[PDB]
Amino acid sequence: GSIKRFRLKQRLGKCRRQNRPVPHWYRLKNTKRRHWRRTKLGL
Amino acid sequence: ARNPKCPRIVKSCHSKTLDKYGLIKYPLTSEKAMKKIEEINTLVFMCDKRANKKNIKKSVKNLFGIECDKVNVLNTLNGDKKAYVRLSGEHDALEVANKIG
Amino acid sequence: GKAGKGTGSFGKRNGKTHFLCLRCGKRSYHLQKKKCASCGYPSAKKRRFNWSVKAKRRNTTGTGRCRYIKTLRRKLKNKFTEGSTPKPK
Amino acid sequence: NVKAYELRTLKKKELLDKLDELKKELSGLRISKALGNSAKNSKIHGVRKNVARVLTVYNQKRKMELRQLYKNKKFKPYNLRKKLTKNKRLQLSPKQKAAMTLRQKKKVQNFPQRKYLVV
RNA sequence: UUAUCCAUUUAUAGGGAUGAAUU
RNA sequence: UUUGUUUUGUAGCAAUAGUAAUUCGUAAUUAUCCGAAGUGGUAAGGACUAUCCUUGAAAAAAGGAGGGAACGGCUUUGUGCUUUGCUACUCUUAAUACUUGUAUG
RNA sequence: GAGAACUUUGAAGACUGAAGUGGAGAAGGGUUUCUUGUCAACUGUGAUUGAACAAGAGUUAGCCGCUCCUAAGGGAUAGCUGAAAAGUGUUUAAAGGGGUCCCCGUCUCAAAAGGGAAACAGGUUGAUAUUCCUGUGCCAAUAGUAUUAUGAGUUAGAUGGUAACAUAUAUAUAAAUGAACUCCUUUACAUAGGCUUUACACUCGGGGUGCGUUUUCUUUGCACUUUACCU
RNA sequence: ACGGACCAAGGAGUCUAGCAAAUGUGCAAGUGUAUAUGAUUCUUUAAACAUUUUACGCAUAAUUAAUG
RNA sequence: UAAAGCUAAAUAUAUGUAGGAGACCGAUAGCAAACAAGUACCGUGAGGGAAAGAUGAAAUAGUACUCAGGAAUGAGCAAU
RNA sequence: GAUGUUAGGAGGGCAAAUCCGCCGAAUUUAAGCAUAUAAUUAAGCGGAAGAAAAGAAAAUAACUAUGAUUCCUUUAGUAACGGCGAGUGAACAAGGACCAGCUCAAACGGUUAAUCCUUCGUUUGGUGCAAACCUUUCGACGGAAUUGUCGUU
Ligand SMILES: [Mg+2]
Ligand SMILES: [Mg+2]
Ligand SMILES: [Mg+2]
Ligand SMILES: [Mg+2]
Ligand SMILES: [Mg+2]
Ligand SMILES: [Mg+2]
Ligand SMILES: [Mg+2]
Ligand SMILES: [Mg+2]
Ligand SMILES: [Mg+2]
Ligand SMILES: [Mg+2]
Ligand SMILES: [Mg+2]
Ligand SMILES: [Mg+2]
Ligand SMILES: [Mg+2]
Ligand SMILES: [Mg+2]
Ligand SMILES: [Mg+2]
Ligand SMILES: [Mg+2]
Ligand SMILES: [Mg+2]
Ligand SMILES: [Mg+2]
Ligand SMILES: [Mg+2]
Ligand SMILES: [Mg+2]
Ligand SMILES: [Mg+2]
Ligand SMILES: [Mg+2]
Ligand SMILES: [Mg+2]
Ligand SMILES: [Mg+2]
Ligand SMILES: [Mg+2]
Ligand SMILES: [Mg+2]
Ligand SMILES: [Mg+2]
Ligand SMILES: [Mg+2]
Ligand SMILES: [Mg+2]
Ligand SMILES: [Mg+2]
Ligand SMILES: [Mg+2]
Ligand SMILES: [Mg+2]
Ligand SMILES: [Mg+2]
Ligand SMILES: [Mg+2]
Ligand SMILES: [Mg+2]
Ligand SMILES: [Mg+2]
Ligand SMILES: [Zn+2]
Repeated sequence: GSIKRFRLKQRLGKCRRQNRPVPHWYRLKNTKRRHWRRTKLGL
Repeated sequence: ARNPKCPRIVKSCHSKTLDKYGLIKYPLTSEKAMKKIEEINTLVFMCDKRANKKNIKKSVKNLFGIECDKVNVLNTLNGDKKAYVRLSGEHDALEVANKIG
Repeated sequence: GKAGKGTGSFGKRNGKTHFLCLRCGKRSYHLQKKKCASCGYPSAKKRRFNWSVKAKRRNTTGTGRCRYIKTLRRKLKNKFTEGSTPKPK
Repeated sequence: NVKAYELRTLKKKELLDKLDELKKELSGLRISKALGNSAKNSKIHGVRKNVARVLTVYNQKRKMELRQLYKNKKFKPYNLRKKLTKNKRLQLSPKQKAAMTLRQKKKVQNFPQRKYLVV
C-alpha cells in the first residue's frame, strides 16, 4: 500500500519503465506489456 | 592492532564514489518547479538515488553560488532523487536560475 | 458460511507468505519462516534437486551473462601471460 | 575530442584538471537537455567518451606508479599480484613439481633414458 | 572412592558449641 | 507591602488568521465575531464497588532514594606524591572565539 | 461533437440517510493519481466517457510513521548429536559492557495496532501536505581550551514550613556536591457495574449580519456568529 | 448397446539383445579376422583394403552326479 | 609377503565451450524454445510453461495523387 | 592450553556428463506374495579431476608355469546363487591396447642434524617495448627439529 520498502518501490518503478511502448523512431530502422489491472507483478 | 607488511588491496584508480558532477544531475523544469523558483526561491534538482541531504547541499555549494537553508528530498518512481532546495534569504533563486540557464 | 471454502475464502487472501528473496530475486522468500523456497537462502547452498531437471536448467551457469567467467573464456586459447600487452605500432 | 596519445605525456595534475573541465561541460550539456533543448544534445556522447579516455589514461598511469613502488619485495598487494585462476595459483610451481628426492635424482643422472637405434 | 551418573549455584566461609547492615 | 474603586486584555498565542457580510477598484476598505442555559449521544479522566480454582506481559528508557568515594586555584622546591607562600574560587545555563576531518537534525 | 438514454452544464424529480457508494487509514494493488491529447481494440447496449490508448507530469518531514525496546516466538554462538544434510540452544565455554584490577554479562531478529524524545494552526497545488508557505512552538544533541556575561554557593557542598511539603520566575526556574555499590518507582496493564468531572456533539433563548417565505399568517424559517498546539 | 457435430494435419507391432525355423548367399570339417595391428588409408574414408617374414566362438563326439 | 604411502598411459564423458559431419527433423516435425524462450502467462509455493518463421530481386520500389467520406475505409481516367 | 582485526596463508559457494564416497527406496518381475527381483539402481548427502578411480602382489596357477593397475576381445550366460521358482551371475587362463616404476616406516650413519622452513637480503644471468617472468649461490637474523630432519637400502 502507501508504505513500501525502498527496494519494492524501486522494483515498481522498474516495472513502470518497462511498461512503456516501443519508441516509434526505432520502428524505422511490444509483447511484454502488462496492464496493472489484468496481470499482477506478483511481488 | 594491525601492522600489515603491505596492504591487501590498493585501488590506485580515481575514486568511483560520486562527485558533485554525478551526484547532482540536472535542474527540473516542469510547471511545478518553475512555480517554486518564482514564488518561494526553491530550486528543484534531480539527483542520484544515493545522494544524502548533506551531500546534496555540498554539491549545490560547489556547483553554484548557492547557499541552501533547507533541503527536502524524495525518491521518484523513475529511480531518481528529486531535491527541493530552499535558498537562504540573501539569494534570489530566479537570478541563480538565470545564471545556471 | 459466506466466507466458505471457495470464493468467499478467496476474499480473505491478503498478506503474502512469500516476498522477493535477496539472492534469487524470485518471489519465494517465506517471510514467517525466513527461508527461500527456491534457494534455501540463509543456507549457504543453492537448493537444487536432481528430481527437478527443468528447475536445474532454468537457473544454471549459462543463464545470465557470467560477468567474469565469460571474460576469462578464450584466455586458455590465447595463453597470454598476465600483465602483458601486444607490441605498439 | 582528445585521443590518448596526446594525454600519455601530460602530468597527473593536468589530467585531473582536464577531467574536471570535461565533467563540467558534461553537466552543462545535461542541464541543457533537461531544459527544453535539442541543439547540442548529441554533443554529450563525445564528451562522455573523452572523459572515459582521460580516466583510462590516468588510471593506467596510477597503476604504473603503483607497480614501480611495489617492485619485487616478496609480497605485494593482491591487485598487483598475478591475477590468475585460483587453482593455478594454488598449484605447485613446475620447479617444485620437478624437485626430486636425492637418490632418485642420482639414479636419473646415472641411468638416463638412452637413445639406442636398433639394427 | 577415582570411572560413570544426577543435582545445585555467582560453582562463594574445611569440621563442632514489614529499619539498617557495603568502600 | 495589603485594602477600596475604575478601565482594559477573546490571558498570551489572536486577528494580522478563519467565517458570514458590505462596499470600492481593475488588489484594498469598512462593520461582525457575543450575553445566558439545557440535553447526556460519544470520548477521556476520576474516585470507588464487585467477580475469578481466570488475579489480567516484558524490556529499552527515565527517575527517585540509600550510601558517603573524591575534593578549592595559582606560584616555588624534591622524588602522579610531599613540603612551603598567596586569595578570587567550585558550579551553572546562554553567547562568543579559536585549533581539532567540514561540530544541527 | 460526424454521431449523445448512459460525456459535460443548468433546471426539476429522486436515492444514499452518518452501522452511508460520506470522510480517514491498514492489508492487497502499483501509478490506477494529475493535466493535455484522445478512440484500433477494450469500457459484454451506445460512448465524444474511462480505472483504455498516448504524451508529459506528480509523492518535499528533527516532530506522521518505520528506524530503538522487548512479547508469543524465530535464526544462530558453545558444545552435543549426525556419513553429512540437518536436529537441539548452557547440557562439562577460557562467550561483550560498567567503574578505578574489581563488578556485571549469550548474540541477533520478531510489533508501521504493545512500549516510545518532540507540532500545532492557517494558507497553498492540475496532482503533495501535521511533509511545502507564513506564523507560532517543541525535542534531542551541542568536543576541548579561552574569554564573556547569567545567577547560586563558599571567605567541602543554600534555605523556608510545626508538618503534609515548598522555594532558583536569570531572555530561559539553568545551578540545591555526590563515585563504587544497593533498593525502589515509573515504563506497567483484566473484565463488569454504575456514580461523577470535563471536553466534543446536539439543542434552547437573546443580541448582530445576510439570504428565504410573504393571496393570507409568521417580533418569522435557515446560514454564520470561529479560536489550535505551545506558555 | 457404446464412440462419432464437421474439416485439416498429426496419430498406433517398432527398435535392440539373444534363440529358433524358413529361405537366399559364401565357404565347407571347417567357419567367422574378434579386439587389435598394417598400409603410398585419409573431402567422401567413421569405408574400403590387408592379416603379420596353435587367440576365442560355434561346429568336428558322446556320456556320466562324479574321479572320468 | 596384509594391517603406511605415491604413480603416466591405454579407459569414460547425456555437463560446458569450440570445431566438423549426417541415407536425421523440416515449423502440429526438430531441443520446451528457427521468433525480444525458460520469454509471456498460471501457481502462495515447490513448480508449471506456451503460441508465434516466409511480401518482393529490390521497400535506397511499403502504396504518391485525385474523388467520396466525420473518419476508417472505398473508388479511380491515378500509381510502385 | 587459551588469547590476538598480531605477520603470512588456507577452507567455505557455483558447476557435474564422465568420476569417488556414503545413504538408500519403491513401483516393477515372480501371472497372487512374503525371500528373491527391481538394485548394491532413482532420489538424498558429501568430494575430486581433465579425466577420476585402480595400481607395483599377504596375486594367479598346479603349468614346460605366469607376474602392478586399467580397458577392449573372450572366458560365459559358464562355475555358482535362487520360495534351485522368477531370475541373478563372476574369476583365472588366452588374444590385444598400454606398458613404469617407486618411498616412507623399520635396519645402518653421533669425531656432533648433515636437515627443514619465515623474514631481511646480496649479484651473475636469460627473454620482453614495457608489465612480469626466468633461473643463479650466497650469507645473515630468527625459529622448527633428539617425542627424530636428512643421507644410506
Ligand atoms: Mg504492501
Ligand atoms: Mg484482480
Ligand atoms: Mg522524506
Ligand atoms: Mg504465515
Ligand atoms: Mg479578520
Ligand atoms: Mg454501461
Ligand atoms: Mg431518502
Ligand atoms: Mg431505502
Ligand atoms: Mg483519472
Ligand atoms: Mg461496448
Ligand atoms: Mg482524461
Ligand atoms: Mg495506461
Ligand atoms: Mg513520533
Ligand atoms: Mg538491542
Ligand atoms: Mg522470546
Ligand atoms: Mg535452528
Ligand atoms: Mg528489533
Ligand atoms: Mg506502537
Ligand atoms: Mg489527493
Ligand atoms: Mg446406454
Ligand atoms: Mg462399453
Ligand atoms: Mg456422442
Ligand atoms: Mg472425437
Ligand atoms: Mg539358415
Ligand atoms: Mg601395499
Ligand atoms: Mg592412490
Ligand atoms: Mg515446435
Ligand atoms: Mg565445496
Ligand atoms: Mg507381482
Ligand atoms: Mg500381474
Ligand atoms: Mg499385488
Ligand atoms: Mg543419485
Ligand atoms: Mg589417481
Ligand atoms: Mg572382462
Ligand atoms: Mg559359449
Ligand atoms: Mg544383483
Ligand atoms: Zn531465493
